[PDB]
Amino acid sequence: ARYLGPKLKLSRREGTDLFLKSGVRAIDTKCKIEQAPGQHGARKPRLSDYGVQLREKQKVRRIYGVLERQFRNYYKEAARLKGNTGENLLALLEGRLDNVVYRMGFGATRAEARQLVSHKAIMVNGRVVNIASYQVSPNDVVSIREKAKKQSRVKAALELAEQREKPTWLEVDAGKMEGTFKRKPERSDLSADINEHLIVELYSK
Amino acid sequence: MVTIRLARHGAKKRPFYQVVVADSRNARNGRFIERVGFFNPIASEKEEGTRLDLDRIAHWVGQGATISDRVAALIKEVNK
Amino acid sequence: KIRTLQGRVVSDKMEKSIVVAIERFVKHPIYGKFIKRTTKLHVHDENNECGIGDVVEIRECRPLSKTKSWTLVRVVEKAV
Amino acid sequence: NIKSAKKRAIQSEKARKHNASRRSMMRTFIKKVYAAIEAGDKAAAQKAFNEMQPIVDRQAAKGLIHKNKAARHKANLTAQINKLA
RNA sequence: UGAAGAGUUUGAUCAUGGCUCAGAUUGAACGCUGGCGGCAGGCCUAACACAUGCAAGUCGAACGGUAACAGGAAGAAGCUUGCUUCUUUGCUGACGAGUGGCGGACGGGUGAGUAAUGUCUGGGAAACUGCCUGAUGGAGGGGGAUAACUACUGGAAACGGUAGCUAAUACCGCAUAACGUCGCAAGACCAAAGAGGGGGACCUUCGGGCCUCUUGCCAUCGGAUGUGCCCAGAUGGGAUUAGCUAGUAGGUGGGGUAACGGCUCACCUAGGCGACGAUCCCUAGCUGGUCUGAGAGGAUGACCAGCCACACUGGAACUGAGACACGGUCCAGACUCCUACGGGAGGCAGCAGUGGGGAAUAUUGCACAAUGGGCGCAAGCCUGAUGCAGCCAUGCCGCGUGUAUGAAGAAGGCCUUCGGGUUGUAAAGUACUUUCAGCGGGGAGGAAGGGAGUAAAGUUAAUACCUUUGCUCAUUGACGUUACCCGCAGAAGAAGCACCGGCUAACUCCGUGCCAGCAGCCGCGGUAAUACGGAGGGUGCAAGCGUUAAUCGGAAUUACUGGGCGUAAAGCGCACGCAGGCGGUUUGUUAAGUCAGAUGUGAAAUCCCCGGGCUCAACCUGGGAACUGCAUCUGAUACUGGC
Repeated sequence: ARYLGPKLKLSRREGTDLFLKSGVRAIDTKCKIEQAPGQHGARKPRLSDYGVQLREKQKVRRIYGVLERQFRNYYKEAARLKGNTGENLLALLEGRLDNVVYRMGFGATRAEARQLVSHKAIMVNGRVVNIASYQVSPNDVVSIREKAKKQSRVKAALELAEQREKPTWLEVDAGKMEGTFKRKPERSDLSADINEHLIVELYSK
Repeated sequence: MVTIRLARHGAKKRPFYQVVVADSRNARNGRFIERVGFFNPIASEKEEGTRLDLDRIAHWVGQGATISDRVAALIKEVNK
Repeated sequence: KIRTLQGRVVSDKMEKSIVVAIERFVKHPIYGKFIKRTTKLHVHDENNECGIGDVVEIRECRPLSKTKSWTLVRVVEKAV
Repeated sequence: NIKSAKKRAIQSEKARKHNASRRSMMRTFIKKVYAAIEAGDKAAAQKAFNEMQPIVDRQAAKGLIHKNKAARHKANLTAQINKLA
């Protein structure tokens, strides 16, 4: 099933941008002119502690577009290998193929990157992959499939990705549409403006 | 008789085999005397994808135990 | 080594047998409390130097009759 | 009557009468040694045993009594025949 | 492989005390609703009951034969005069039926019974077994049977009988032989079968000699696995179930049996059992496990493995290596079906389907193509085993219902003294890409193993079987319109459910009006319940979501981890005391308990911890860990126990 909820209203709702309809413009942005509170802010109640957890839980899941039970599987996989449930949980979401295609710059939104996985337009190790939940292996090569390597919207996403900083744990060539995934996401370059002291209170119990 | 045979595992489409010493009486998947290793018909990317103690096979031949043709092909799969 | 027990005669009313009581004298596995736990055996003896109240030493051996497998060795306290 | 098993039933019922007649045949020879023990007569029970061993050895040759009963038929009475012989 | 919190006694507060919620498992069931695939599960109920069909067959390399198909021949002919359908001949291959041996105790199924000396953990000593494996030995002769078949016959039928013919690896006498046994020895008993594939050289009434291989028969005892006998430890509770038994307790003897033993008959002595719960009843298969908890623990032992008991009631014996023989045999009881009235027959707790039952569980399915088991040395045959599809969200896991852009923000709605808000960048417009699907095209892997040729001083006696690292070829598909890819438009065909005042995240507005309708507590509602119905927006989850049932996690409220008895559950009114428990010090001793060292046992699967395999996960699988203990060995020697 798909959420199908709003793209930018949720970014404003928690006061924190989701890289939804906002990743490539600064002018002519269509972002509802950065909506001033009007008579709404004066009528907003305080959230409960049970609700503050849920606001975090939904935010951290929806920024990557992932399923609940898979996000919970990563909460069980972050508990092992001295990984910290508050630290490796983020790197498990960031390490999915549907986000590796995004960080290689092939799509200007996560949904435009997940499009390439879901339409079988991506390959890993030279093999076609349709699984968005795939955990990419270290020192493995990700590339755009032969039948998709001429897309001008991907050349145009790369025209913009050449102007961005890359993750330290991967590389990509804008000509070949190809990159080595060097390492699993690392706390030496991975950071997020999320409540890392609060995500530990989840699934307990 | 006491025989050296492949026990059927791996479930559907990609079977996996445990090489055992067992009695041929009654139940197909009956109790088994001893295991000597494992055999994989599928590529595993490892040079220990199949493992056998050929000296322990020679010790069970030293008990007079029977051999099955599929296990003679397994002894060939470890290049004897 | 063979199994041997010390116990006491609780009935001598039959000629070639003695009823012998043996104990466990050990802690209970979930309470730590000592439990004596007495069990009776119908022990063979055709010597008749012992009787009721005598402390006796018995050994485990082959069945001789229905439910009977233990036999007399010696009198331990020798009170008479 | 559903697995067409009928021939094994007649081969078993034929073997019933036959195996019982194998036992009857050798029991008649044993009966005649315990009758010679009643006869109180000069080596008569030893002579009754000299004709019995070849009837119990044959009845043991395919099965029937060969586990221990034949080795009883050739030893359980061998001190009693020795008396009045 | 590791540790909770929150709602709740009131006018307050603090104890003491019970109640409650977020969570989860399931052969679930019901309703709203339902896109793809794989993997698993799928009559627990009525131990009530069946019409129909299937499910277990097979070997001619044991063989009297020939119901058929090839090939030859003969012939009735057929005619087309050179061959053949015939349809007979058993010759060769081969093979329906029978003889003969094996399989059926495999394959499976039920969980009624059983708190069990059954089951689970671990030990004891005394026996029995086919294939297998080891050791030491044997291979002569005769008498005739007996299906089938042939001619007769009892009967309504099931189901057989009379008389004769016929073979063997089917039967029975005589013989022969220890490893076996009797006779202190001379001596003697008791066995049986071969079958088929190949032949160099040499000889031959060219029949056989001679060579040889694979696989069989008999002799009497070991080994493995299996089976039987004994025992210690472990298993649910209740006494408002208290008395039990006297074939019972101990013993001896006969009889039987594989060993042992009350297994069984007869007799002698006079007990035995219960307090640590016998007797009685209820519930229940047990275990590895399944699920759950940080753990102690709790619930539960389907499906899958390791054992058991059972298959309409009860008793019984026989057959085989193995059967207290589920589809074998006998007999009565019940139930039924058939009857020609004379009698007979039968077992859905194997796979389907049906009747009855029930909340409820599939096709009166496809193939034998791979795998095991069966017959067969191998070819070949059989297989609702096994492989699979059909039907069923019943569970697990991944995955589809596109991506981007598009306005003071349109048409349509909902909130709104009407400022604006919200649906909503949603739509329309445009760009842009097609996964899955549909249809057409191409089409893997599961088809190896065996077989043919080639090669090998294979072993043997170099081209019988069989073996061989290889090479070369004809071959085998239920699933299946497979997987995977290509091609073609075209975003095209693909979404619900419950809830939104507190615990409790989402927010209002309308209707209902103490009536209806909700609820776990709160209590709501007597016409502003955002608490009952609906609408707009929203929350959460999603091919599911809600509801019910059972049982767990919250639970430190059964108590060691980790409580109470003055006043908030309760110290017995008091003393005495049997049975049971505890008990100062010093020097030895034995080494049970104890501690140490070490080995065996602790199945697979499953879990945990760490990895690997198809694009992931489901699924599958390597490693590490534990199974606290139990059994046994060799030491230590303080303290307890024994002395």
